[PDB]
Amino acid sequence: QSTLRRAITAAYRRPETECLPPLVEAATQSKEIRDAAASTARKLIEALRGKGEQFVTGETIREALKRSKELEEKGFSYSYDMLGEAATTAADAERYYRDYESAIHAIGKASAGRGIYEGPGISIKLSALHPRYSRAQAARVMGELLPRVKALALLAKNYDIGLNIDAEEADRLELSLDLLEVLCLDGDLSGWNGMGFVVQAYGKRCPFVLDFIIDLARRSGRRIMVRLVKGAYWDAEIKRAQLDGLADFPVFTRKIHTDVSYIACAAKLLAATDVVFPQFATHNAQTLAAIYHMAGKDFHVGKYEFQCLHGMGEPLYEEVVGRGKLDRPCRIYAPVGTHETLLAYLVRRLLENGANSSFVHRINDPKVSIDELIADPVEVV
Amino acid sequence: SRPQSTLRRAITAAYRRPETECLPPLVEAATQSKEIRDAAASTARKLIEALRGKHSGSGEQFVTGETIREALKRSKELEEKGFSYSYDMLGEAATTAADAERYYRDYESAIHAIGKASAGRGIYEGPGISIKLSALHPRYSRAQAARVMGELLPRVKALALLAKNYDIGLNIDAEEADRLELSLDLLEVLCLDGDLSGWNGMGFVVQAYGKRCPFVLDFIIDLARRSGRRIMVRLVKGAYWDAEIKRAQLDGLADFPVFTRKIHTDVSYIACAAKLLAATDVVFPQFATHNAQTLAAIYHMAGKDFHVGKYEFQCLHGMGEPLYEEVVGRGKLDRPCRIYAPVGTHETLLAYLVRRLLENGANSSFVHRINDPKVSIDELIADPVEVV
Ligand SMILES: Cc1cc2nc3c(=O)[nH]c(=O)nc-3n(C[C@H](O)[C@H](O)[C@H](O)COP(=O)(O)OP(=O)(O)OC[C@H]3O[C@@H](n4cnc5c(N)ncnc54)[C@H](O)[C@@H]3O)c2cc1C
Ligand SMILES: Cc1cc2nc3c(=O)[nH]c(=O)nc-3n(C[C@H](O)[C@H](O)[C@H](O)COP(=O)(O)OP(=O)(O)OC[C@H]3O[C@@H](n4cnc5c(N)ncnc54)[C@H](O)[C@@H]3O)c2cc1C
Ligand SMILES: O=C(O)Cc1ccco1
Ligand SMILES: O=C(O)Cc1ccco1
Repeated sequence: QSTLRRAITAAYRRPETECLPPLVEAATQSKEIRDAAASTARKLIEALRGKGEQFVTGETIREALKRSKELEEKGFSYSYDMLGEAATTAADAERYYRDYESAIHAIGKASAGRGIYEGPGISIKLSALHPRYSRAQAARVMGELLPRVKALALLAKNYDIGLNIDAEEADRLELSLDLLEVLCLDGDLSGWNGMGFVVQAYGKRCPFVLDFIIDLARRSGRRIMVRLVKGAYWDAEIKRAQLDGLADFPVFTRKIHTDVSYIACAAKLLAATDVVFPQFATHNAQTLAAIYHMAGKDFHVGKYEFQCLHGMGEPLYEEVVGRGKLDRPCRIYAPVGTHETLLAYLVRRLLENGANSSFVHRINDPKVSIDELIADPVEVV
Repeated sequence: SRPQSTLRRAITAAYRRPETECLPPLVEAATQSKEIRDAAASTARKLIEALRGKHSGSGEQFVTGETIREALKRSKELEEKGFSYSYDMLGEAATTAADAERYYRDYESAIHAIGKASAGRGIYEGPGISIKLSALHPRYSRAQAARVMGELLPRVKALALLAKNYDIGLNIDAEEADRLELSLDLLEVLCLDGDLSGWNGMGFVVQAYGKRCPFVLDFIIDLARRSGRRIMVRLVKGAYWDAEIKRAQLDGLADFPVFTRKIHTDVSYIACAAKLLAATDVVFPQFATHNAQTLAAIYHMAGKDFHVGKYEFQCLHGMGEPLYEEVVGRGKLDRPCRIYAPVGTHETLLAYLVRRLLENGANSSFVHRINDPKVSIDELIADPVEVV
């Protein structure tokens, strides 16, 4: 219970028309920045337009770790995800826990003291770790989940690697956020800045979650890693919201509004790089160019990074990483597992890649001009 | 008693009957002689070895055209080889009354176009259409059966009357388990409607992953006898398995309306195929599958006597043509195959494509196992009935 937590609850289903004015103002860039971003985005898109096995990095963490050397030398880093989610039995949640535990040991040993920015890390889904994650009361779920996540966080602290909590459906944002707060106030994890958390910009609550996390970082002394994404579950959220007869949804219903929300939330994160580590996860060259110029000329490893999904982001970020390009780092999200554990992730990649509104679809669409692809969302909204 | 009391009571009783209680009758009905099993194994081995190597050892490929005119032009090649077509104007789960009206006009336009292209070839050799009832009512899964039926029935009857006037097939696709009962009641009213007399093009899908499947087939076969219609029956395994599992979990069910072990669906399919093959005087079985072992089993179960119109196989565009190029035609198995042909753009491909990904990407699917290095040809041709 706090003023910052109340802003989150109040925004849950705020009407879309009332959410946007503060985002538009925050996402408005100076003419100089807009012109520079348009130039960079054009260069990236011209390069791209000259360019489920593809989505999985390896079957095992040993296999995926071996395959990461080539791109790590080019300026990429990795976040490994042992595939698995939505556990329905205690046995499944225990197996996912042991998968994550063994991955941390292997990743942490491979990190070899490179630390949380230059070395690899791990991503986890809370729904893999509790057999009734979405069907039981949030209070009891968090309490049974807490010792498992704390144990994993303690292992990540032992090796000094990143451990990110992925974001899933909207009705579990609050639970996962409460877990993040308990961990960041837990003295057994002091001195480790590897805890990471995803916030989804297609959510109406996003900037208020970001206010809460930035303040939590500042008062806890933890430099929380914050992965800003647009979001992967849009079709399911819409279908659930429609089934519930809800007049106002927890997510935006126009893609341009999510784009404006992302840029507005990026501005908020870039103003807080003292206390959080922003991670800008996107495959959209206009979004990337905007953030690249919003961040200014000062850069050091550990200030911020970009991120991308394995099999989707490499052609864009080959134009970004390295000293002959933009000299900014990118962390590749690397799924690890069998084809069967991959299926649910694959479905969301199909919804992402196949949507006519998606950047990665439009980049191949002969009816979509480069002019349209470099359009600034605020000037279009 | 209430009309068809016993048949209707059997369907309701099976709805959520324990899986272990459903299987013994299906296994016995699915049992075939050793001679037939050896012959089917040899046929299945031949089909798989031909599959690979005509295709080097191995989602626009699922759509036949953006418009029905474009799709009909593209059908000429495979029709010349002896395939037929069932066109589906992509669209489902209408959320508005206006959307339901748009889908109805798409189906209506398509029947005129398909009927002209058919040019009197009839329901077996000529093309037909498939429809989804969820496209035609704006709250199909949410509204009371009274309201849905009373509004849906005139629209489906109007479409059936058009299909009768051109003598083409009109198939009702099967969707989620909770709409089986409504769709079956609609089938009954249409088959008893005298305005549709003399046309045998009405078709209906039954999903063998459902516990009700054999009792639904008993009801349909009896309906064909008392109505005098030869009902076209498409036997499938089922496309919504992942969604059905999730829905039953959220409904708090102790027992699901579908099987949870994949080989149980295989046994159910073969047992239901045996029931259909014994009733070809009053139904037209349509065996929809991409599984070469299932195909071979039904090919040998059906015996040596065949004529076009007895039964057919079916496949999805973009999935089944390589298998059935080893089936259609005098030098192959000399059995016909109807290709299900989606028609539309990306504004309508979505829901169907997700179900294709779940089908193609599942470790348990034949189309995935045929490319899996861990699966021997021995396993691909194994009779599932022998495993249980
Ligand atoms: C490294 C990485 C990690 C990620 N982690 C997560 C995670 O933990 N949880 C999560 O949910 N997502 C996560 N995502 C995001 C998700 O997987 C997609 O990759 C991302 O949303 C695509 O955005 P884009 O900027 O690349 O592309 P764009 O094409 O610019 O944006 C597409 C996005 O717009 C949104 N959208 C589409 N249509 C509409 C509409 N009508 N109304 C409103 N919004 C709409 C959706 O969010 C969609 O994904 C992650 C992405 C990356 C790269
Ligand atoms: C022409 C045609 C029309 C079709 N029409 C419809 C329709 O109207 N409605 C519909 O629902 N389906 C329909 N289908 C079926 C669906 O689209 C799939 O193509 C079909 O189920 C795949 O079965 P298969 O015999 O080709 O493959 P197989 O690999 O032999 O069987 C796979 C099937 O097994 C089932 N299954 C998978 N895992 C399990 C499990 N753990 N427990 C139990 N069962 C399991 C599922 O039904 C899955 O699709 C149609 C198929 C075709 C070819
Ligand atoms: O799982 C998803 O589809 C979204 C996502 C990508 C990386 C982490 O989460
Ligand atoms: O729509 C689905 O996925 C199942 C299906 C295939 C053909 C008719 O229905």
